[PDB]
Amino acid sequence: LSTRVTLAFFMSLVAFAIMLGNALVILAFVVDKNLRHRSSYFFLNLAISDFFVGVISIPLYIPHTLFEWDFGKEICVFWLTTDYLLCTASVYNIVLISYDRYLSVSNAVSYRTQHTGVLKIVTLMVAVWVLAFLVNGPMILVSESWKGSECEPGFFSEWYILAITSFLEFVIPVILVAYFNMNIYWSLWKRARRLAKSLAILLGVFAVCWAPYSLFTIVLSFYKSVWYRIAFWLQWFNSFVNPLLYPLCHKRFQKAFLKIF
Amino acid sequence: ASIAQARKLVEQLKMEANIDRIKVSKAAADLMAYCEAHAKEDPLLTPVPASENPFR
Amino acid sequence: GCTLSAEDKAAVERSKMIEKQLQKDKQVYRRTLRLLLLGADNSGKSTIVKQMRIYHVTSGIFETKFQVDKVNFHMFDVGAQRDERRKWIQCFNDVTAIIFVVDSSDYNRLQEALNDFKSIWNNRWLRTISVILFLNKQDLLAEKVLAGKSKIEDYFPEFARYTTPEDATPEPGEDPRVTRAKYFIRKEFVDISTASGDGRHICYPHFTCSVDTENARRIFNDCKDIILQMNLREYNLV
Amino acid sequence: DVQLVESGGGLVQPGGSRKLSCSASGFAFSSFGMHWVRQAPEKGLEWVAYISSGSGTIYYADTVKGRFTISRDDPKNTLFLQMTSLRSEDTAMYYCVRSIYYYGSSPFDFWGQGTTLTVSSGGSDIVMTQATSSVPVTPGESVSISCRSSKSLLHSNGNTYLYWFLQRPGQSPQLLIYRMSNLASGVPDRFSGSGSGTAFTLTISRLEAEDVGVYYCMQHLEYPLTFGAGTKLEL
Amino acid sequence: QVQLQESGGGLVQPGGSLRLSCAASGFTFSNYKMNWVRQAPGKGLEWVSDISQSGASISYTGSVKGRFTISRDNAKNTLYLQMNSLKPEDTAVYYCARCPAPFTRDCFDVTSTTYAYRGQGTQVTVSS
Amino acid sequence: SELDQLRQEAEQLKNQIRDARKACADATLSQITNNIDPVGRIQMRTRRTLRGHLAKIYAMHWGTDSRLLVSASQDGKLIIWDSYTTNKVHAIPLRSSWVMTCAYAPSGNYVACGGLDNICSIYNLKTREGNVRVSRELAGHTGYLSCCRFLDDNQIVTSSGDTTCALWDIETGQQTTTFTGHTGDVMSLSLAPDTRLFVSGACDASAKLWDVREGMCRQTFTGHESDINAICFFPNGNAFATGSDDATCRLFDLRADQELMTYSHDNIICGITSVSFSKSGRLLLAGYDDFNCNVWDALKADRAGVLAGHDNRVSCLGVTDDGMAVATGSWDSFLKIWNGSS
Ligand SMILES: CC(C)CCC[C@@H](C)[C@H]1CC[C@H]2[C@@H]3CC=C4C[C@@H](O)CC[C@]4(C)[C@H]3CC[C@]12C
Ligand SMILES: CC(C)CCC[C@@H](C)[C@H]1CC[C@H]2[C@@H]3CC=C4C[C@@H](O)CC[C@]4(C)[C@H]3CC[C@]12C
Ligand SMILES: N=C(N)SCCc1cnc[nH]1
Repeated sequence: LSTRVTLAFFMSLVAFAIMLGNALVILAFVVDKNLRHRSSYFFLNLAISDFFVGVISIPLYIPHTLFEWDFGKEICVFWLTTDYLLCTASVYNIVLISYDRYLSVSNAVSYRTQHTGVLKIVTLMVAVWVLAFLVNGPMILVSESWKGSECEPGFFSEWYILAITSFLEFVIPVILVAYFNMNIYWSLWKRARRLAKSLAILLGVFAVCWAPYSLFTIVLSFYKSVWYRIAFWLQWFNSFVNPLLYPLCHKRFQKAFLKIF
Repeated sequence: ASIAQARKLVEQLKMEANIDRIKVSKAAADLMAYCEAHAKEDPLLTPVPASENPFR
Repeated sequence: GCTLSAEDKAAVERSKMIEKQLQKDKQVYRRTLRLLLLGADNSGKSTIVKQMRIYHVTSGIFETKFQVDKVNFHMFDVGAQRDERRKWIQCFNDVTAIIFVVDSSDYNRLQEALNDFKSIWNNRWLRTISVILFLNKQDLLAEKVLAGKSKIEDYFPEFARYTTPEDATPEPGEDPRVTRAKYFIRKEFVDISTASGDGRHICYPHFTCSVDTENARRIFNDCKDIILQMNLREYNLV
Repeated sequence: DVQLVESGGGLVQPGGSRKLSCSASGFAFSSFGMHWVRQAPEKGLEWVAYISSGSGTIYYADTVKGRFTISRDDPKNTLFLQMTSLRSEDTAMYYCVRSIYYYGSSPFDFWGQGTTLTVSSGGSDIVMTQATSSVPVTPGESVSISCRSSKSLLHSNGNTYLYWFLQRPGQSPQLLIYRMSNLASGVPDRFSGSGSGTAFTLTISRLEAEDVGVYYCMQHLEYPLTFGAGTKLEL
Repeated sequence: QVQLQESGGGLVQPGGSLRLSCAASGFTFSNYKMNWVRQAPGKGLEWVSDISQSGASISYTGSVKGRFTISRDNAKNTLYLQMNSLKPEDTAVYYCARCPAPFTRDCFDVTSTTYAYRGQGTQVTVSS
Repeated sequence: SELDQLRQEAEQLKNQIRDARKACADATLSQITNNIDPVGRIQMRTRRTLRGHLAKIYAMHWGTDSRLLVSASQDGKLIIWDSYTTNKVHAIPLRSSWVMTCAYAPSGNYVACGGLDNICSIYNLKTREGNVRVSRELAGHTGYLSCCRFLDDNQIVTSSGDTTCALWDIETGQQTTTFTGHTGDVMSLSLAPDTRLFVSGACDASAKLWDVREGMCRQTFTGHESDINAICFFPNGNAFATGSDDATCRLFDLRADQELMTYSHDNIICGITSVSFSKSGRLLLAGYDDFNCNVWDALKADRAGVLAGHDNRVSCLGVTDDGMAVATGSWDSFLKIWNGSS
């Protein structure tokens, strides 16, 4: 079908854009060798999460929904685990970057002179990945053991589990990021349009991209369509917007991009 | 104390004014006769093959 | 691993053990903040460094180490060098800040200090280093302007057309003449500071007496602000 | 000046345990890898153990592996060898040896004094042969000592790893030549070393009366350092 | 090679006028900001006036502002100082100084003693 | 008076010297080198990068064996590198962290360093105790040390920012000879191949040729317009090259006693900080403050190549005695070895 072919082409182009942006971010990180600061490490972690999103989630999703080919049951479980792990890892990396900026602004002499860490960075990456998995993975496995025909987690029938998972994975990150950004803005104004606009945009992109799907699934669980699919895709679109917002707006990474290109 | 410095400068000028000088043609020809006589012994000019490079 | 002899591997091990100590030295290098002290014959910088190292514990460079709120400052004062600063001032292009001391009560040699400040501000290698400007001898200046034949108008003709602004905020008990002279002198340097700053460059002007205790806190706060703006610049915030 | 003093030797029954110590004074003990080398009562030198500069690399001879253990106390400048299950073949004199490794260093330069120990009642080794075990010499005449290994000692670095040592009667060995051609500090210019991969020669030109002793030939090409039989020069 | 030769300047009554000239050779006149400095009798070197490469930026020392004017001829390679309404404290040895490097705003060591790029000076005596 | 007459006599002597120099200018060097083949394009690729120092690398010096190298950085450290394997042979902390110069003894037993401390420190690399120990401190100059060059294990020439060079006796620590001709900070010095003469460039646009054995200036060369930061002898010892704040290098001859060629371009407006010749003496390697390095054809003055691999100003530049590699240091705490490709 022509319309199905065009739709698959557009989704493949979106996946290619995500993969390409994250590939340039990672390539700059490897090539420059001056991006060994903790901020560059966290930017690399975020880029890796978004790259794996673009390289695994969408390409496997192209046939399942457009050119019908039922992958199976175990493949559905693996796809769900990978997708949820990567999305939550990206969100937690965003939270960690916001916290690091809050540290850099709140205390400066300590963030420049006293603080030091090499094992801290690897432990933090492992911790954010572990929390990202532990939020959803085991519960998704239990839910898929519970179930039905549609490739879904299967826990959408019960609204308590959805409420708990969404509350943690969205409310805690959004509150923390808003708190950090508002602290930065208010403590820099107390001691400016561009700064406030940038912080508001950084918070708003995350909120707009991650709220509607969770709210819609909670509403449907407590008591598929044309709006549900858009809510599904916005979470993925955040994964394309993140490379240009967080890394490319940092001096070291943009200097590396200017030099390499 | 400018008298002493002036005397020293004048004496140095007399010392430098008694030097024999060759023509620029001869000096230029001599610098060439050195540059294109050790040309093959310059690894930074017509370099050596990769099997003879200490650095690689 | 392979193609390495028995001694060729112990050489690598020794090199790695050297890198270990280099990594340890990097930490102590990053912990301390390095400052460059500058002034003239009558600045009084010697008095401030003595009275600041005492209470806050022919060589070519003198070093002074002090500590405020558990942060370490290492300050360098030049000495036994000659009168041409073209080629040795390029060494201090990565210091945290340039402390610059000016004798305020000397009208004859105030344009000399202004020209020194201009040359320091506009230097290519000191083009991104902030300046902590101390204006010493406020007591001598006070007794000089309060009553005497010395007038700032004979050297700077625009003083007679200068009135202290509405937001003067003078110290209590100051004669309006003294405070007007003080902010005129400070503005004489702030004009140069703001004429070519264009970011990454801020002057911090202070009024210091002969023996003032709160001189380490002033430098500590100024360095706090300087490092904070470095952090803001690296994240494209401000 | 530089001094290494060994202690802890004595008489032990078979199957016992004994610890030897090497105390170093007069040099930076923490910058040198350290070796324990034992010489049988009359059967030449034999390498025992090696510990690195930062104690990160440790090697044992297969004869003593599993029984002996080499350790290092850097603040106290001491080197330890703990021997467990002493056989009757472990009776020997033990020496503690420095070795510093960088581009142009001189390993095995200074040897310890040695402590004696008496006990009452392999596949891939570079075998090195010193066929001439006795040479009669007179002062003023040149002498030549020959050495030969199994595997070639020339590496891709262009470096040939052969060491010539001299043990005088009643004295600890002394490094004469390192890497088959270089002359150790304090060695008179009479000594020379010349070899081609597998066959090596030590030449003494103006032989004096202080050069009588046993000459030993060692390879540092691989990990189990191997010594020669030892050529004896006597009047 | 580098030479800065000043001319003009002599005995003059108070309130008079003078024109100091400085002919430059050995370098490119158009790439260097140039200064007029002064040494009073028994006093240190003092910076009087400054003019940029093109001449858009002109600066004085304040104590002589409004009475002195510094001019720059890049084709004739000359530096001029017009001195009007002289005072008894304007008598001094005047030097024509060049900044050490081209294409720079800062000018280090201009008023130092034994400075390399400076003229021998012209004496001006404002005496009745 | 006496001073005026002395000044007029000095100007007369200047005119006489200028006329004598002009009389022997039969033809320019560029006319004589007008039919030889151009060198082409010297494309040099990076081979090794050495990443030990924590601050600005201010000086370096190759070893005479063409394999070891020394480097000083203003964190207060002096590192000896094995260039072939990028290993670190020695790492020496210094009492003063303001160091502007380096030296490597031709014997190889000693190193030297100095800076804003007005002291030249000599360190003994080959110690029986396994350390690197401060052999000597020479404390005569009243200005910062700009350069230093060994003659043998017991002799060294230093230049200071007080208009003075000095030949020392390392065993006694006393100035054997003093050279007091310059009127500005001496920035560099290069020893003649036979080490019987040397040259010094200073911050007065003049270079001077001194005789070490008798301690008097032989000739003075004044062609530049600003301070000279670098100097190096031609491989045959009968010429030298100078780099200055104006974006021009210049070639001077000791026999014709005048400047021979100028190396400059309109796009280059920064200052040169380091010069060197290749082994044959046909390539002039000039380091610039625009983070680059330029390979000039020393004959024909044509620009042959660019070495653009540094993220900050290039401060030090040296060439292997074999002529096989070029080591360039920079203010970004990195040092890079460059070699050609066949
Ligand atoms: C599918 C899930 C389990 C993936 C697991 C997380 C992966 C992507 C993370 C976790 C820890 C991370 C590593 C942590 C530290 C380093 C060292 C650094 O010098 C290069 C990157 C590297 C090597 C990271 C690569 C990415 C990494 C391996
Ligand atoms: C289900 C929820 C609770 C999972 C965790 C999400 C939030 C709370 C996580 C994600 C990233 C985390 C941060 C990552 C790194 C650091 C730095 C460390 O020195 C202190 C903890 C701190 C500041 C963590 C606090 C908790 C944190 C903000
Ligand atoms: N990619 C989609 N729109 S569905 C699952 C997304 C997700 C939600 N919490 C973790 N991951």
